Amino acid sequence: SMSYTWTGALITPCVYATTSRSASLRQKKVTFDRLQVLDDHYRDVLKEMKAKASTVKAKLLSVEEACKLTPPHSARSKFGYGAKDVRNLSSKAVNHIRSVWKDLLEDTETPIDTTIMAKNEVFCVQPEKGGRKPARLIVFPDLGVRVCEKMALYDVVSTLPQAVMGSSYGFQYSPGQRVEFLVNAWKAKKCPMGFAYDTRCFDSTVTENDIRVEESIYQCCDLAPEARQAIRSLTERLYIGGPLTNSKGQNCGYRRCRASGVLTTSCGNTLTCYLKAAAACRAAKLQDCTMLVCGDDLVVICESAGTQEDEASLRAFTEAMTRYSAPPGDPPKPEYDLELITSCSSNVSVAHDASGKRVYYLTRDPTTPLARAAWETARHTPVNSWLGNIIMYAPTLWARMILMTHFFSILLAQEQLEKALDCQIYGACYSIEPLDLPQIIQRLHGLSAFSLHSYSPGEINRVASCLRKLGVPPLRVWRHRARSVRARLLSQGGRAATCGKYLFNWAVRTKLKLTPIPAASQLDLSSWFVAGYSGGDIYHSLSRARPRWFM
Ligand SMILES: O=C(O)/C=C/c1ccc(NC(=O)C2(NC(=O)c3ccc4c(C5CCCCC5)c5n(c4c3)CC(=O)Nc3ccccc3-5)CCCC2)cc1
Repeated sequence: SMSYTWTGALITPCVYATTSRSASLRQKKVTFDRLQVLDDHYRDVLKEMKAKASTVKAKLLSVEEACKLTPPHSARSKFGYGAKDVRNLSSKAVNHIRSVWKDLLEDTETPIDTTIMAKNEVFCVQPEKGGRKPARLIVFPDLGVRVCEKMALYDVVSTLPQAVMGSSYGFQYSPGQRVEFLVNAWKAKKCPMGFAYDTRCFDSTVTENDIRVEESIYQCCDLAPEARQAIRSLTERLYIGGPLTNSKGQNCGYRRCRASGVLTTSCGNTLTCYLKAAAACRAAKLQDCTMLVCGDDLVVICESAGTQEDEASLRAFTEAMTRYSAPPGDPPKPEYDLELITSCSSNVSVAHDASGKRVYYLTRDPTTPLARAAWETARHTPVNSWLGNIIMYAPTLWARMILMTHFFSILLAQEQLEKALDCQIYGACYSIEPLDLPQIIQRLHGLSAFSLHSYSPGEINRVASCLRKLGVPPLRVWRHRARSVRARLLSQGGRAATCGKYLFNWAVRTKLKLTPIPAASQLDLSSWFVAGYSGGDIYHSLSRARPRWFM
């Protein structure tokens, strides 16, 4: 069947930002018929995944618990209420949610309406390698349906992927644990070979059978009878496909592939990618495979069989993936150094702690984080990618010297250090106070993230070249600015002094002895590196359990 069918109505609007103007180019790439042939390898992996899913017990969320997961600026319902009414448990919001739920239990077939929209994402215009990227498309149901998805499936999508995939499930790891996983897998092989597999338009490669196969896995959970019916009805009415409506309310067409804006997008994509990849590893006869899967993002670390044999087995792996309806964008390339593998737009790098001990860390090319931070500094944005980048890439030279220096001086100037901001962590929205950054970093990356030095020449040159390309002042200017930022933060005491002393310890001539922050343990990070929720409309406010008077 065709992934999409179009009426002809436009996808109307809601260095550079992507807009609805380029929607046509995206629509052309994502529209095609899918050819899928399954085999014994696929059926075997599937049964093994289901045997693991069978250990899961999922809870039905209450209306109140589902409403509390809703982002404050989540798109309003077409039924006379918004995200604020949902979060406040307004009678009108709650009544409509209960009627949407009742309708899921009673109606098993009528397709549910969705809105199709162009995503506005910032990228860096580089005329050296082609041109501009067309806008990505987002497909999502009404607010009432999104609350019902949480009730039926939040606990499933949060618990099931790790139980099924175990250590292969990428979203259970903090950046440091991901690095630890990849390094341990690499060191465990006699002669290691790794590769990243890039599926061309993954969401569009997802068939209605893949969506039913994914439901067959959810159905292995112990579920409340209403959760079991809601999952069944949501599968047939929403997940498998349905009609598309543009921002103007016009019939835009029809979808028979993965919706990017449903609660199950990340879980379904991870399970599907893993299933197809694990089966393709058997068909390719790859030896001692270790996989790391994050939605459509796949990395495979295996045992090398020789240079020519590795190239041959990768072409065979690709053939199997293609039969399973997952053909590649860029064909996969065998790598023999762990640092050369780009996965989830990131790579492993190593540095030293204050004692000369080696520390592995996750980094990436800083162009897109710097261009997005420049955009966010220029105009008010709903999400602060700069904050999420500081959190995820805290050990990096670029996040420490540039992002921390720039943003802490702006916050000092605006007197907004305590003002909570929204950022995305594995697709989920977190409301975080910049004053909590030292404690967050210590908890995720360890105390060493504040003492890292001996960065690699390759990483230093990538950062320096990027600063030059973007007209950003060089590293020595940042060191000078961080000294003043640090002195002003130290002068304020409390959490602000801790920001100065810990985040900017790299900036001083004579480096301080840093002891662990006592209040860091109080932070409730329980929901942090559990699962992926990209397009899942998930929100959390950072909380502190058991506060001591003196902190
Ligand atoms: O000794 C030497 O050899 C060099 C000395 C030297 C060179 C340039 C400066 N620049 C500045 O002072 C100013 N800009 C900056 O001090 C500046 C700060 C952050 C900047 C950023 C990002 C970096 C990440 C956080 C968000 C801001 C960008 N650009 C920045 C410029 C350059 C810019 O204007 N825009 C972009 C566009 C895309 C990406 C980055 C940038 C402020 C007043 C005058 C212009 C200062 C000193």
